[PDB]
Amino acid sequence: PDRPLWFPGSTPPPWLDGSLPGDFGFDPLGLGSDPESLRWNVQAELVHSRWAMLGAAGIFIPEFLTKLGILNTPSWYTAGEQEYFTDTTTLFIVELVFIGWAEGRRWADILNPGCVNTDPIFPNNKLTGTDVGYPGGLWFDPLGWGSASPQKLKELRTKEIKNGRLAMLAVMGAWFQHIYTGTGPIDNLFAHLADPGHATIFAAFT
Amino acid sequence: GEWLPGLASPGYLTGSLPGDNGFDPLGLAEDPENLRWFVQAELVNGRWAMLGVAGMLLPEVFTSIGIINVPKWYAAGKEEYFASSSTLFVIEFILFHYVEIRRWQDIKNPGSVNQDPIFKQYSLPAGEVGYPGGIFNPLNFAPTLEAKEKEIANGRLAMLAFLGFIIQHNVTGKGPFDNLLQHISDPWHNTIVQTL
Amino acid sequence: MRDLKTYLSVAPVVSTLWFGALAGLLIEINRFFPDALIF
Amino acid sequence: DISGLTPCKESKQFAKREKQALKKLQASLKLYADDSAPALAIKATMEKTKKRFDNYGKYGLLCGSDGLPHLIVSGDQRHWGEFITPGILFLYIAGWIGWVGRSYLIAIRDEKKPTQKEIIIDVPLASRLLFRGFSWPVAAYRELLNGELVD
Ligand SMILES: CC(/C=C/C=C(C)/C=C/[C@@]12O[C@]1(C)C[C@@H](O)CC2(C)C)=C\C=C\C=C(C)\C=C\C=C(C)\C=C\[C@@]12O[C@]1(C)C[C@@H](O)CC2(C)C
Ligand SMILES: CC(/C=C/C=C(C)/C=C/[C@@]12O[C@]1(C)C[C@@H](O)CC2(C)C)=C\C=C\C=C(C)\C=C\C=C(C)\C=C\[C@@]12O[C@]1(C)C[C@@H](O)CC2(C)C
Ligand SMILES: CCCCCCCS[C@@H]1O[C@H](CO)[C@@H](O)[C@H](O)[C@H]1O
Repeated sequence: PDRPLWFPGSTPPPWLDGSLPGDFGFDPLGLGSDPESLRWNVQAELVHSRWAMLGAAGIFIPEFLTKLGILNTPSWYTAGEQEYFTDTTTLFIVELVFIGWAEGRRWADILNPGCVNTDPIFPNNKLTGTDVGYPGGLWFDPLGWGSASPQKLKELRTKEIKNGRLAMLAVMGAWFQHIYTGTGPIDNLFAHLADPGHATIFAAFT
Repeated sequence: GEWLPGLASPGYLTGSLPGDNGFDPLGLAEDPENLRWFVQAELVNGRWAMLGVAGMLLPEVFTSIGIINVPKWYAAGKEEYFASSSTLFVIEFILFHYVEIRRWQDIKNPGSVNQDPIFKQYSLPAGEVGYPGGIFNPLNFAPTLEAKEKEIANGRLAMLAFLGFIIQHNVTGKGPFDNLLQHISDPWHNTIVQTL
Repeated sequence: MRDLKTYLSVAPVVSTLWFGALAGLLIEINRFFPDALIF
Repeated sequence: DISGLTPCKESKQFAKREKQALKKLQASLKLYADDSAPALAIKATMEKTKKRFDNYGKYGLLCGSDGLPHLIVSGDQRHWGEFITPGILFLYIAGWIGWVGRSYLIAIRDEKKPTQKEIIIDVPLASRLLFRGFSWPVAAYRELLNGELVD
């Protein structure tokens, strides 16, 4: 009810109480006005956040080590168009069945909170996640950091979601930058650090 | 049984049938009589699929290990027999006409067909539709629920396996066991991806 | 938003999207398997 | 062959049509730089053309004295693709559509305002009834025998 907003001096929408991690009253199109839509959008923002964090780390960490003498991995933008031990389509099929399983059980979880907490083979192992989007258990929370006081959960999930936003924007940034400049993101970072006055986006468009 | 945990099983699948895993997303068995006919059809297609698949894979395996030289299933009909395929077809058609009409009458009316029309002395004990028993069960095994759902399980597996055999032969042009061997050879370079 | 979804479910919009999808499908099929007179 | 027709792979006029077509395309192609887009387009038309004629020849089509593919729909087994098969496919799809629509109309028949869901489509309902069409022959066949098809 009392929280900093994205647009100081504005009234947050009725459906955004502030009980949700990352609530800053931003939904000017009302895309989360309906409870079910808001909920589904929460899950979607979660998975988007985590995939984009994994991705941002996955393109910025290696590219930064590649610029040094530590690694020699090729550009993230062209890492897909190359060949591997098997064709990329086989890898894609395996990815589809595995990730298909995981996303399947997660989908069943979103549509029915309880039904997918137990291991079909060994009924001994279960997940200790209370609310959806946070599976827990030994596999997804071995350090037990997933279960704590509502304050700590609020804080941690807010950190998670924020690093998620930053990551999404970062990955999109990487894509568009490699489209425009034609070089790695680190090269862009160093170019901008070298001359922030001219070496920007207008160094190619104007 | 839950084919899709956790999707609610349809109301007409109350688990009072062997093999009930609540799988009927298109609602084909919404009608009771439809469910009966489809149970029978699943049993029959399943059993014929088990027999057929066994007769397709097993002779090929024994040929591979050099036990007996047996021609593959898709090249077995070509002009090798004494009575020719046409006569064989007439015979087959007749005997199957009789047998299948008989079973059909059993499905339409359970207690109506059980005794030998020639030697009326011999008869089949009143059992379940689709599970005749009597002379069909000389070893007197118990038709338990477990055995039934095992039958249906192996039946479904064998049906899918038959579809697999058909498509695989259609694509590769070799036997199913041959395809299996080539898959064992180099798994990551010998799949449906490379064959198409 | 629910009202907007309801509007998107109205007959002419539903028809535009449905026939749009169909047009796209038939176009792509006729691009990949062109000049089909048999099958 | 059938109806006094000659096979397209053996038809002279068929080949002459392909010839004149390709030659027209090339006669138009002469005016453009080989690397330019018009050139690549016309060439694409040429390749598509010869691939078309070759495919028609391969498919076992019969040609008239005009040099054009004529179709055999009598049920002749050498030409089931010329009507029988695509006919079966059509019937399957049309039956699918009709059966799904029927399902939808029946589903909303017992409601407060049925006409509403006829001008504003219940997309969840429609998506639920969408795939039921896949088994339309089986579903309709059973309804036929049951007496749920007509009144
Ligand atoms: C930008 C983005 C979304 C932006 C959406 C915004 C701002 C929407 C805002 C709004 O809706 C709200 C909030 C509220 C509404 O009222 C107002 C509007 C404004 C309408 C998502 C990106 C999301 C981006 C994601 C999820 C990216 C994931 C990337 C991955 C996994 C990359 C993997 C790889 O790069 C590696 C790791 C290594 C390579 O070698 C291989 C590959 C595979 C290429
Ligand atoms: C009977 C059968 C095969 C029998 C094979 C035989 C006799 C083979 C004989 C031979 O090989 C031998 C012996 C020796 C060779 O020398 C000669 C031949 C002749 C070649 C296969 C059935 C095969 C039957 C199959 C594969 C059926 C699959 C059906 C599925 C998956 C349907 C699923 C659904 O309907 C439900 C369940 C619920 C709905 O709501 C949802 C959907 C999804 C629609
Ligand atoms: C692929 C299906 C995606 C889900 C369909 C989204 C719109 S669902 C939509 O909801 C409206 C209420 O807001 C109803 O009035 C309308 O009848 C209904 O079709």
